[PDB]
Amino acid sequence: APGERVVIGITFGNSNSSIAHTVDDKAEVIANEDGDRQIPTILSYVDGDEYYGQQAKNFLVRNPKNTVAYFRDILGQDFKSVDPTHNHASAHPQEAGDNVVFTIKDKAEEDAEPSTLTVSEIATRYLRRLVGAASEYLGKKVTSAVITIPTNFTEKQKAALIAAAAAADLEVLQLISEPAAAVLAYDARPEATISDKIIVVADLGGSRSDVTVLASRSGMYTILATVHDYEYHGIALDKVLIDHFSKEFLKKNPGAKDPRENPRSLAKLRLEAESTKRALSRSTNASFSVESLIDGLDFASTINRLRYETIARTVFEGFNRLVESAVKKAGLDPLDVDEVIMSGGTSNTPRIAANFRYIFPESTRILAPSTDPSALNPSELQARGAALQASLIQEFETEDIEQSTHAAVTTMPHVTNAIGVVSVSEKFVPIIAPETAVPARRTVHLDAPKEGGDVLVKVVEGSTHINVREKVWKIGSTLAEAAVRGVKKGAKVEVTINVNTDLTVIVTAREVGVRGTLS
Amino acid sequence: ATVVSLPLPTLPEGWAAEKDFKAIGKLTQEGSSMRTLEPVGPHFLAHARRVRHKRTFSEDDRIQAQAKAKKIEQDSDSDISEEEDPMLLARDAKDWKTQDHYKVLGLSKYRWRATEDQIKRAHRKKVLKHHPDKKAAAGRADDDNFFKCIQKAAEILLDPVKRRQFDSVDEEADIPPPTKKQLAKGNYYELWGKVFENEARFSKIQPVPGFGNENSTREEVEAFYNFWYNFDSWRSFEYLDEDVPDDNENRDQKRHMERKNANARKKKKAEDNARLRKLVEEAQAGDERIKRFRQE
Ligand SMILES: Nc1ncnc2c1ncn2[C@@H]1O[C@H](COP(=O)(O)OP(=O)(O)OP(=O)(O)O)[C@@H](O)[C@H]1O
Ligand SMILES: [Mg+2]
Repeated sequence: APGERVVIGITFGNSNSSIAHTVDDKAEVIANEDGDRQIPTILSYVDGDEYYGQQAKNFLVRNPKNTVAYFRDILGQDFKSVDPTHNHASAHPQEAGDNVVFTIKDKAEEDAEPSTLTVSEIATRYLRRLVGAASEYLGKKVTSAVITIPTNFTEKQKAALIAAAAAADLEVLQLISEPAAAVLAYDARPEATISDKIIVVADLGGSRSDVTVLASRSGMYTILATVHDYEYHGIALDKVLIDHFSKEFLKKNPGAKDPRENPRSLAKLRLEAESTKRALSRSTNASFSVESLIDGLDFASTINRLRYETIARTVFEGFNRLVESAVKKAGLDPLDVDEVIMSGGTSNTPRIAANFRYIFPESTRILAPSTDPSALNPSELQARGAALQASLIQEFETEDIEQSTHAAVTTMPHVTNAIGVVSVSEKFVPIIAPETAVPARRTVHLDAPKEGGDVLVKVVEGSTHINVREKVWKIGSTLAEAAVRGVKKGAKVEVTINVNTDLTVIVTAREVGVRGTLS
Repeated sequence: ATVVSLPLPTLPEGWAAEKDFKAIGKLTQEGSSMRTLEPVGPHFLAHARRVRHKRTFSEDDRIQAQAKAKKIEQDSDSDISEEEDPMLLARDAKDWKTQDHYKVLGLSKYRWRATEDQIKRAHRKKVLKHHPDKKAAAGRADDDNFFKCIQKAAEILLDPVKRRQFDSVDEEADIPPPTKKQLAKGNYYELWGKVFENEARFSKIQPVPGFGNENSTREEVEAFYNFWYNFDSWRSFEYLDEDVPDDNENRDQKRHMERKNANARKKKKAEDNARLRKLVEEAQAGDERIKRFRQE
């Protein structure tokens, strides 16, 4: 009912999920019964009891055949496109019809045949648990949610997600992209200022990396490019640390059998490497300790920031080549980017943020935890933005939302080139920024001449050009020429340009006037 | 309204117009571009309010065609250059260093010419199709050898330096010496130039000159000759290097083997330079432009 509903924001990734709500028009991320705000997207079964989150990851080693994880991608996907690389730990998907299925023991009695649950069933159960934990935290029953999704989910995947939510008794008001949630999480803050910026969203997760280029003008954003890399990531860093520590164990015990063959040892090493890497992110030094890893023997060591960075250097330039690949795909230059937001768990590490600081000029602002005091948690950005959207959209009806989310509303003539005025001294000044959608009225204040009097406001077209590096403007076709009579010495002239839908351009040059229309 | 501290041009004498305004140009559909917005944020919700007032029911189907103008999603062929790999390349027994590459990833007709995105895309296709997890029931346990081959190829080729060294050591795509006596009548001004571009892989300067034709000017032909004479190869041959224990009794052992590796690589590099110059000289001897130029 429009009068009564309960909305939340959900971020649902391959590695982990998160839930959030809004208190006093401010987004706050919800902790579950375990106290976690970043809840691993892992499900595990012991004696027929359903567990999720930290308990499941801890029980991962104990239960080989009853844990399911990294199933987010599998949703709404055909057998041909299944990606099983990260699913070695998870139970082997069995092609039943068109819907792969996991076979696990979800009953309490020990002599029961294991069930063959679908991926949709598993997502449904996970959404029930998430909603339930949100329900205990809020004291009320959660009824609605906005869930974030990547931009490359197919329509079949969206249908699978909505069907899973419906089976989980959760109606999805809207699906939003993680870059849009990240930008909204900042823009909807009290202290935020709307302004024309080139925004790069770098969402660095566990199994994936996303770099997205957006232009945000007048508080509205237009997608210029997006890239998704599945090769370089925190899991790959986990493997290189497991390798190096394995080395050290092999040297310390001459003859010790190789760790890789034993699954239990593999899982223990990965979980402990994850703990250690997070600790080394926390502070300068970190320690690694495994108990009864093999044959009851024990091991420990210590590692530090610089050594970890050296052993992990190659992935850092892999992230670099990804970011330049994305900028080249967007046809832009690092001098063209205004802000780069670091999102996702991997973004926290200071080194990567400093590396992008070295790649980009100082005029670019890097919003990352270690390089900016006013930054927000990259693991909380998506969930808080989703909660803020689920809050602000409450007023409209369900049909109203279906209509507001149709292509007839979102699509409109964005003006490619820039519109500006020519300044001369004894240069192109942009008023309408490039790639700006139809009626985005803008206003500039210019200086009068040395003595003033009659003054010429000549509005022309403009294009950006890079000179080796420094960005300059290039004057193109001339649009209009107006005159202001008797301007005072030192006065300011106000110039407004409005490029309304119909493509009509209204020009105003009033001193603090001449007005004109271009059909 | 943004304040900018920049001065306006003084109006020239004797200029006027109706209401002091002159319309010269306008914006065009070529001067614009259609992109699609993400339906998020309060300003989008206000825009949606305005559009719902203007049009009510949205013509999604009608405006889908207009939205089609720009697309930011793409799909590619399942197998662009499907390779038979007879008998799984004779079951492709694991043999490190010896095993060829590029053919297993099915990037043939590209080899040295490729981009990271294409390489990753091919990698993902190959792994998905041949992954033991997906098709294990159909006797894929035997195809574990091929699966390890796939991973070895992926690691060898993804990393830039390893791929570059493997390319130099054995491209397996070098054409034989141009314009042999049997291959007579092939144009000396075209076949040789083609060989130069085919063998300009290691050139330290991107604007490499070309052989030219009968009318080619003296300055260009001379610059071409000078550039080739004074080259600067980055190439080297280390994929064939002798193996060493990954855990090595410290720095000393690597240096001890490096000794042999260094003398081998230096002599080999010298021989490669020898061959390169020997070709340059054959071309200089064959080329007739110099003979007419000196007599004049
Ligand atoms: N407490 C933590 N704080 C920060 N990062 C963490 C923490 N615990 C784990 N990580 C790491 O952070 C990364 C998760 O980042 P991110 O939030 O972008 O992923 P996700 O939302 O689960 O999934 P996706 O990559 O599909 O968007 C992983 O590499 C994970 O190992
Ligand atoms: Mg993420």
